[PDB]
Order: sequence, then structure tokens, then C-alpha cells
Amino acid sequence: LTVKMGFIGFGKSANRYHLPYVMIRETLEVKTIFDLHVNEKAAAPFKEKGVNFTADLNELLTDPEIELITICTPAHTHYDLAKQAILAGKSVIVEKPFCDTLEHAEELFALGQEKGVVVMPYQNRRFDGDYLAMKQVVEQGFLGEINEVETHIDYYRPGSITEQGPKENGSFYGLGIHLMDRMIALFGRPDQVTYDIRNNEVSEAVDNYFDVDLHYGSKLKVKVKTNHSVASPYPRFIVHGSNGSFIKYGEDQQENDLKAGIMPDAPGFGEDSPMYYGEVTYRNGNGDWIKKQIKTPVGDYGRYYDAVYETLKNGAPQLVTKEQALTNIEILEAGFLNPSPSVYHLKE
Amino acid sequence: SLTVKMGFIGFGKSANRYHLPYVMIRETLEVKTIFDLHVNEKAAAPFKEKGVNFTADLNELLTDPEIELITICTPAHTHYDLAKQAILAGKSVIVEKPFCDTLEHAEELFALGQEKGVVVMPYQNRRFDGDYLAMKQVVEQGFLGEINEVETHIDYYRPGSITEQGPKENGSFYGLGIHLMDRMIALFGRPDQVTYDIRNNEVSEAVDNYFDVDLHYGSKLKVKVKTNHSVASPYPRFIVHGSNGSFIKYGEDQQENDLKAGIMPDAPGFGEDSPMYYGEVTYRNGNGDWIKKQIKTPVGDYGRYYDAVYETLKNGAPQLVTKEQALTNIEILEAGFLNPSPSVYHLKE
Amino acid sequence: LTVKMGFIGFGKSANRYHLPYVMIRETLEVKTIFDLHVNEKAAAPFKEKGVNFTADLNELLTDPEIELITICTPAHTHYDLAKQAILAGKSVIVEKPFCDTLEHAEELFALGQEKGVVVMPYQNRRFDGDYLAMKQVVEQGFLGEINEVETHIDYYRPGSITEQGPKENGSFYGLGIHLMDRMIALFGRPDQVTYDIRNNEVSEAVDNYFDVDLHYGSKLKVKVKTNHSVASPYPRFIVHGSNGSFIKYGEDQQENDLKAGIMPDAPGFGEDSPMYYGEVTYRNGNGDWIKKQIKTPVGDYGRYYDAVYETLKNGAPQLVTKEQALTNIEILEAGFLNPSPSVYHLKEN
Repeated sequence: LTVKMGFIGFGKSANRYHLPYVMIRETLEVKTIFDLHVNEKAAAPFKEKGVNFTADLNELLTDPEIELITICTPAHTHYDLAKQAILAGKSVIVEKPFCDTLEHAEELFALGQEKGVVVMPYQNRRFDGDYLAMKQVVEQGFLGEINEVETHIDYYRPGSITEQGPKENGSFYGLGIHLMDRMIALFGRPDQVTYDIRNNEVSEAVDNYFDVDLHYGSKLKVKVKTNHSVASPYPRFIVHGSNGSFIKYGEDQQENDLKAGIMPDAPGFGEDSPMYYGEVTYRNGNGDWIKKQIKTPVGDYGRYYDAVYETLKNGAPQLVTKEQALTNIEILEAGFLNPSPSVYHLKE
Repeated sequence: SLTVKMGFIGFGKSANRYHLPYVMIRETLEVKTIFDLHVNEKAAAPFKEKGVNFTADLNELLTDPEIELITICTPAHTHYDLAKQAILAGKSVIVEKPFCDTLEHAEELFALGQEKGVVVMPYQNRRFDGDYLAMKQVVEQGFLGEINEVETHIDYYRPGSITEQGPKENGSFYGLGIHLMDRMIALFGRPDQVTYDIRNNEVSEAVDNYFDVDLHYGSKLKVKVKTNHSVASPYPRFIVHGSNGSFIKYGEDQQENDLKAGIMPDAPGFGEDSPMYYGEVTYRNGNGDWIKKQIKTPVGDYGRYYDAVYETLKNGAPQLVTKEQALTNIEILEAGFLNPSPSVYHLKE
Repeated sequence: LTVKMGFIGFGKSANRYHLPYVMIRETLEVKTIFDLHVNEKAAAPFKEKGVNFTADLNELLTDPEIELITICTPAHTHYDLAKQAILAGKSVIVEKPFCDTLEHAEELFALGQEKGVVVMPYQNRRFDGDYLAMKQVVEQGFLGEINEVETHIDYYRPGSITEQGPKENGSFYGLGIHLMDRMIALFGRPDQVTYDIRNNEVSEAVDNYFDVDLHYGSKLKVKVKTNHSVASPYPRFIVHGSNGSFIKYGEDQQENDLKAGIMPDAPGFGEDSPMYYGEVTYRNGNGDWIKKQIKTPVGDYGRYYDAVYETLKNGAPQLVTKEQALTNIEILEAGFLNPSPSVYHLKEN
């Protein structure tokens, strides 16, 4: 059949990274959307087609037909709202931040398990085109024993981050979470991490820069990096193995396209530019050098929902696991355990 | 009966190239009869096996109630005369370039079609060239913001090709300008005034083989249609500049070349652009970040002109080429010869 | 022997396009520099080396040792200061605008001739690397009969020019002057001109855009263009002839290097990036197609001064002739005689 879901929040986030992908997926049915201040203007198209709007949370929470809820309200509300949806017996999707403490994250996963429902952080970046190309190469084996993966998210916005505040407001908490998440889901939990978190423009300002390494033994390392003053781009992904390398330039364009007004069903949406296809350079068993492009997999944030669907409807393992989510939060937090630059050994 | 029954007045080169190959593979467009004083029974045989009937009467075509659409591919000088007969006979008409011999006549045809309750349009297949559809897609997606300029070319490196003097109808502006401006007019509308630079840059007294024409829209935007017969290194096929970025596109639609080479519309990758030729957009988002992208060139298919006609006749879709677009095009075209080049012309209104 | 010179103005333009080049040349000796408000800091490096500074103009004009003066003072004051210098028996170099009125320019050229001195507007851009490459290709003949040249100077500066003012402060007077001067120096006086001058952002503001055509008969035209909203650049030069084309991307970096603090004596100064080397695609007598690159000649604004040295030390003919100067002023002014776009026919000369 289909999955009936509801939305807690009808703001920017829900209208850009969620509804567009979901309103096009028939396996998913947006029955109710909640918001204390629903923008009727934008609500109009949705009201037609059949979705119901309300400022009554209880109305959404106690809807016996709704089985999934996505939380898009501002950060501080997530933990409390997630608990209410779990209490009401509905599976839950939480946009970052998942919670503000590792303890609370643990509890959200417990309550979910104790109520027989799925609870997961929204990790749409697991479906960026470039990441998918990188993941595909690593899984296919071409490069052999992988010794290093470098992943970036840079900008040329000098002077954009000058504000002073808590760690929750810097780039590591805003961007680092996405980069590490998809690398963790691929390579697992690292044994140690090194941090270089700071602001290369205004020392005392919240961090707008980070260079974090995830160490797996002595052979493999994954580097997540962000710099707000990069005019000429680094590859989006760099992979080096015993048999070869994989270098991919160009970032997934879903976000930019969405900000420009292009919807998920427009011609060529999520498709990468041939000039940005990653290139593999490796040697086979015979010792010959093979050099080809990897057609970037189609970028599609909607696949996150397709995954939730499979989990709720056909028992498929959930996309984001408790271990991945927690490992991620631990790393994130340890980043401020000691003065940067620091080194941190993962629990257990 | 779900299809649109049509006929053809003329079985010459253009019909066998830009029309029939596309319509004979479309279930919705049923070609019932083809008129022509000299058919060539050999070139016709393959069509008769598919159902189309041939005749040299013309009155047989304009006479039966089954035919509701006629495309005129006959020589230029016969277009007005024939379009009028078809319209008066109660049929919608598609006329190849040129629509008419004069503006007054063009207005008459549109007026007649209107009082007979039928659709009348000039054939504008180049509104479906791949490069054009890419440029059009970019303008519609708004990456470039406020557009200030568009340059569109149809150039060749054929020195010594145009050398004979002749009437305006025989030159490059009349042969290619119409196409270039028509698709641009479809996007931006009727301009305020036009600038003309029309001549032959090899033999002065000969028919024009070169043109650089600017369509002005206010003080902000202008579209430049241009043609030169002595260009070794090609200009981009399209140049679009706006407040937020640019779109440059090299390479031309290959439908024509493929057709000439014997490749039919149903052939593998027909109309598909070469990746090395994908247009490139360079713009900056609201954040101020610069973005460089390639635009997967939309498939070129002149057959969509007939798909649009089908939707207009069978269903109620708006016609592709409007009366305003067609009349604005003929006017600018004729005005270009009103005064000796270089000159400036203010559109009526 | 050297040419003893003086400067009327110690502003930024004098410290950018003049002194850096002249201070590294033995043939040119900078004696005195005048400015109503010279800042000692920027002057210190000059004090030693032997150059004297004065706040009294007459101290420079009455110096019998000086034979050449360069006017770098603000526009409005060019005619008057140029006249005084000439009346003092000095040859002068005037930065744009040469004069405020045509009659005045004619007067200076007359005074100069009367009292045996050289009078010329400063046109350093006749030495931009790209222009010299285009110029070389023209002289060598590869292209055959030249049918068209397009030359640009664009920026991506949306919302930059927003104030209205005299035509004198617009882009055509500011940039067009340089673009046309070097084209006139090569192709001569055109018979008619085409004008498209406006501000593509705020119609009422001073012009920030121009597309101007110089017509040479019916075969050749030179297009000079400026647009402040161009994200993906046009070629710096485009040349098409009966035998081939020449496309040159990439602008001369002297201005940028100077702007960045690099002096003319720095490693590779004036040298072009191999990736920006212009390309010629032409056909030889045998019909063979030859694709070659043209090593961009070294850009060097100081060559304007070497040219001045040769003319007044030896007998060399001056770089900028009065004909070239007056023709330029004419085209410049005729661009505002009628509302744009318009057409103008140069006076029979």
C-alpha cells in the first residue's frame, strides 16, 4: 500500500528538501502538516491535491492513520517533539540537530525501540551525486586497499562568519555532521580522530574552518574538511588505494537547483555534468593502467524516503543506524573536549 | 478519430526532408494525400505502401472533408495564393518560409483563418533545435537573472558562394533571419525598434549574404541575430548575458546534417547533442557563490512542431506560433529593406 | 643623450601607467613632477634618483631643461594645461580626454605645429599584448580580405554605474576612445558609424554599455563593445577574413599587475599566459587548413614613450597623428548627436 506521513514544521527546510521529493512519490502520502503559523500562500497548492493543515499538534500526533512524521521545526525543538511522536507511536525523522546531547540521542533510539518504531536523523547527503560515485567505486573494489579519502565542503565567502557564540553555531556542527555521517556509514566507526577546528578570519568567532581526520588502524584515514575562503576548488572527493585513485570535482546540484526554483521532476534534475564525472586511475591484475570516468549516479534526496518506505513496508534495514548516529555525535562532541588541535580516542 | 488527417501541397525537397520523415513516424498525424504536378512515382511508392494517396489535381485535396490540415511546401512565390485557397476551402494551414510575399497579405491570411475558424501558421521548425531549447530552458529557469543580451548565429565558411544580385527575398536575411528572430521573438516578445546591417561583404551589388541585426527591448535588453558567409572559427551558437551570469553554447543542432546524410528521425540518438558541445552556465546564487554547470542539451526534434499542431487541433492547446509573433517577424523583415543599410526602424505602435 | 621630461600631476594614473615604465628607461629622464598636493610618502622614493617636486606649475613650465611634459591632472583641466605647456615650448602628452571640445583639440594641434613641438593624446593601449597579436596577424596576411573585427572590454560589475552625468563620464568616452583609436590606427578613417550607447541597468544614468560599428566600405566593419554585466567573457579579439579567422581570449595583464604592485621590471611582466595565446585557423594556397597559435607579443606601455623618444630625438614620425586623434574625437561626439541607436556618416576628408 502506501505510507501516510505528517510534517511538524512547514517552513523553509520542509518546502525545499522534503515536500518536493515526497509530493512526487506515490508510495508516500502527505496527509497532515502542522505549523503554528502556516503560510497560507505556500499552503495553497498543497491544500489542493488533498493535504490537511493545522496548528493543532495533538491532531497530528493522535491521527491513528499516520505512521511517519518528519520534524522540520527549529533546532531547539527537535528532542522534545521527537519524544512526543514516539510516545504517540509514530516512526520519526529528525532534521539536524538530532538532539543537543549524546545522552538524549541514546534515549531517542531507546524509546523508538521500546515503542516498536523507527527513529533516525535526516541524512540526505548520503544521496549526493558525488558521494554516490565515490561510494560505488569503493564498493566495487577497483582501487584495492584504500588508504585515504579526503572529502570537502568549501566556499569563497570571506568575511561571512564573524559571529561569536557556542559550538552549536560553528561550521563543524553545521557541516561536519553531514560529511562524517556518510563516511562513517561507509567505513564504520574509527578508533581515533584529530581535530583542527577554528576560524581563520576572526580568531574569537565561531569556527568557520575544520580539518578532521578519522583514523582506522594505521592504513586508512578519512579527512573531512571545510574552509570558507577557497577560490579555486579542491576535488569534492579524493580516494587513494593500493591499486589506484579516484578524483571527483564538482558538487551535487540539487540544492542550488532547488534554491533556483527547479523541482525534483524537472528534466535532468540530479544529473551530473559530464565535465564533472569522477576519473578512476588504476592498475588491474595484469599491471595495465586503466583510466575511465565514472558516470555520476543521479543525485536524489528522495531516496532517503524511499529507504524509510522499504523499512516500514518491506522490513528493509533502516538507512541510518543507531551506531552510526551515536558514533557521529560522539566525534562531533569530542571535538570540543580538548583545545584544538587535539587528538581523541573513540570510546570502547 | 484521434489522428489529425493532413495533406501536403508540394512533394519537393523540403517536404521530404523537414516534414515527412517526422510525420510518417507519428501515429497522431495521418498523411492522407499529397498534391504535386510532378510526383515522381518512384519517390512516392514507399508512401503509398504506408497509406498516402498522390494526385495532381489540388482540387481533390482542398475538396474532401477528411483532410483538416494542409502544409504548403511548394515554391515561395506560390505561398499566399495557395494558403488563401486552403484557408477558404476550410483547412488549417502550415506555410513554409516565407509565410507571404507581403505584410498586408500575411495579415489577410490571419484574418481569413480567423473568420473561417481554422488555424494558420508559418512553419518554424527551428524553434526545436537542440541548442535553442537549451538556451530557452536556461532563460526559463532564471539562473542568469535579468537578461541584458542574446546573440544568436547561423554562420558558414563558404567564401564565394553568394555572388549574384537579386531581390530581397533571395538573400540571407530573408532565408535565415526569419528563423533566428522568430524563436527569439517567441521568448521576448515584440521589440520597440530594430537595427539593421544587411549587405554582401564580398560583392557589394549582390544579394545580401551577411546581416547583424539588433532587436531592442527598452534600454536593458537587445537580441542580436547574425549571419556571415566567411567565418572559419565559429562564434558560439548562443550567447546569453544577465545580471547573475552567462550561458555560452557551441555547436549546432545536427538534425539537418543527419537528414542530408540519409539518417532518419527514428535513428539512434537522432537529435542528441554531443557532450563536448553542451552549453555552459556560469552564474552566482543568492549566497554569492559562483556555479559552473553544463546544460544537458535537450533532444532536437522538428517533429514537435506537428505535435503542437496536433494538440491545438485535437485538444485545445494554444497554437505554437501566434499571429502577433508571425506578423512582428514579417514586419521587421520587410523594414530591414525600407531604407539603405545601415538603418534604424521603429516598430508600429 | 636623453629626453628631459616633467609631469603635470602626481596622481594615481601617473604613478601607474607612466612613472613605473619611464623610471626604468635611460632614454627618458624625469626631472620635475608637479602637483598642488604631492604626498611626500609616495614621493620619497623619487626624491632620491634625482627627481624634484614642486607645488608651483610655473617652476616646471619655465624650466628650459625640460622638453617633454605629460599631463596627468584631472580631465577638465587638460586643454588649458596642455596649451600652457605648448606655449612654453614643451612637447606634451595628454591623457584622455585630449581636450574638452573639438575646436580646442584642433587649436592645440595648430599651436604645436606653429611652435615646432609634438602634441599627442596618450594611447598606451596600442601596446596591449592581445592587440599587438591581432595586429601582427593582420599584417602577415594569413586571413586574406578582412571582413570583420570585434574588440571587447567587458566587466562583470552589476549595479556599478548608477549616476547620470555628462557623456564625458560614460563608458564610450572612457573605454570606447581606446578601443577605436587602435583600430583607426590600423584600418584608417571609416566612412560611417553605427551607435548603440545606453546604460543597460538604469536608462537615465550615464552610459555603461556600447556596441559601435565602424564601417569601411561594404566589406569590412570593426565592432567595439563594452558591457558591465558579462560573467563569461567574449574573446578579447575576433578577426574574420576570406582565408580564415583569429580568435584571442585573455586580456593584457599590465594594468592588473600594476594594480597589484608589480613593476615593469618584474619577471615575465607583459608576457601572456600560453593558455591565452590567440589562435589562427586559415587556409593556405593549396587549400590546406592550418591551425596555429600566435605567441602574444610582449605588452609594454612604455613603448608609447620609446615612440616619443624616437620622434623627437631622431626623426621618427609621431605615434598618434592628429588625423587619428581628430577622427576619434569626431566619432565620439557624433554618438550623442541623435538618440541611440543611430547612424552617422563621417565627413569627407
